[PDB]
Amino acid sequence: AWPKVQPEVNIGVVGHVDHGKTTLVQAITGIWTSKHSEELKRGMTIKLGYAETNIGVCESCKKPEAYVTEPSCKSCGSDDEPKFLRRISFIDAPGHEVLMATMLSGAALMDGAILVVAANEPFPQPQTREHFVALGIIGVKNLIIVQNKVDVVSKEEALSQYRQIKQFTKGTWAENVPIIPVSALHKINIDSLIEGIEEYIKTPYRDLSQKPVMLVIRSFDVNKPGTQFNELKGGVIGGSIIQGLFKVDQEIKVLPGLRVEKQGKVSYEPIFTKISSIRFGDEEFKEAKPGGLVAIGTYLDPSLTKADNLLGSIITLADAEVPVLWNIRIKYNLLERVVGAKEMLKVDPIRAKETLMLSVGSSTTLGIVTSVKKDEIEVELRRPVAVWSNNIRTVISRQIAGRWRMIGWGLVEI
Ligand SMILES: Nc1nc2c(ncn2[C@@H]2O[C@H](COP(=O)(O)OP(=O)(O)NP(=O)(O)O)[C@@H](O)[C@H]2O)c(=O)[nH]1
Ligand SMILES: Nc1nc2c(ncn2[C@@H]2O[C@H](COP(=O)(O)OP(=O)(O)NP(=O)(O)O)[C@@H](O)[C@H]2O)c(=O)[nH]1
Ligand SMILES: [Mg+2]
Repeated sequence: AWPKVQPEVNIGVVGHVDHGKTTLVQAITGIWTSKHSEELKRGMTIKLGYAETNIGVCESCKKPEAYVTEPSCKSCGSDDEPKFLRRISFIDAPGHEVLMATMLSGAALMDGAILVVAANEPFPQPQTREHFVALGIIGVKNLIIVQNKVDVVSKEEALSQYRQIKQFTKGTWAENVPIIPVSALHKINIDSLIEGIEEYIKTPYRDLSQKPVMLVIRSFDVNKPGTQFNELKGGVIGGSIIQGLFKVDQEIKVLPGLRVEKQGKVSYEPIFTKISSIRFGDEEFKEAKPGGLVAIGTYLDPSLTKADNLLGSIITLADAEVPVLWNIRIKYNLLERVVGAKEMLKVDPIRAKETLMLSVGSSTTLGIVTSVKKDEIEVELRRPVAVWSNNIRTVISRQIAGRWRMIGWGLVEI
């Protein structure tokens, strides 16, 4: 048997709209990540999707077919049990250009990524470029490029695109990144991809001793109709632990918290609660470490967690000292061009009074630029952000021709 453990690594799945990210996650894990009505009706990813799988290897078999996602080797001709390697998880991002901020939110949770490039579309499409640049900015450098949809192009065309992909990464941080051709739809060459994930997206070192911090990307009311009273539960908060660890019965707080009035002014009240349970996927645990998307059960009224109400928050231990800032100072750099537009325009300098979008951790917030200098801006936010360490990465977006466009990045200075 294989053990039941939490996932130990998060692999992002990024790329231009409809290039096959969600189908690829399904090919690997058997799970369709889209859970929302609107996603099903439109046939697109809107919210971050999530799926897990065990990975193992049949030691008697040849690679790549030796790599399996279930405890059997019968497919590669062996009656032996495969050796368990690890449990992995996927953060499935939307490709739509209007949803870049959601991709950025998910990128804060990634330990590595797969950039899916469709073989039957011109290269490089706008969000192929934009997601690639975002990975580079955020530092998600453990990348595999997957050439998807090879089932609907000639061998010659796939080879031509392969060479353009290699030329694209030439002279960049991604120069040595592998390209693995697959058909997500027909589940072709997925075993090579699993092998590639093992080789190129190793589980990173974790720091379990720093103060526990979880970035929140989901929150839920888990109470379903037809449930008996003693099975009702408090609100559940989902996210990824980026450092430290959490345990059942720990006193925690959600930051910034709830928007309230205090002394005639808007304020955020930290939400104090206790961990009632911990789950990854369909499995309960007594503690949670980095890796995977954890569901933290609390004693909160479910009306407070319902419908991703807490998306963008962080969770820490109750006694942790964490800056919650309405005004932030950013040491910034700008990209030279707007990479996500169909025509890559030059990026204009930041000016005072601009409204910018700031991605910090899993949060997305609009703010007004109150000061501009050569390398520093100050921004007054519409909602405060929890800043759990010095020099946290932020990504800066500007509204250009009706779309929010990534234009730069920086470090939040505290
Ligand atoms: N021929 C072919 N079609 C594929 C392949 N993979 C996905 N598709 C098709 O491409 C379409 C989009 O797939 P989907 O997985 O939803 O793409 P996505 O990149 O997740 N889209 P989004 O950016 O909105 O999340 C679907 O019709 C799907 O069946 C493939 O390998 N071959
Ligand atoms: N900590 C904790 N997490 C829970 C509990 N029940 C469900 N969850 C988690 O909360 C999230 C939402 O689960 P749920 O509302 O049941 O929806 P679902 O089962 O994922 N999908 P669907 O409702 O379509 O079947 C999941 O991550 C699930 O694992 C619980 O008692 N404790
Ligand atoms: Mg998708």
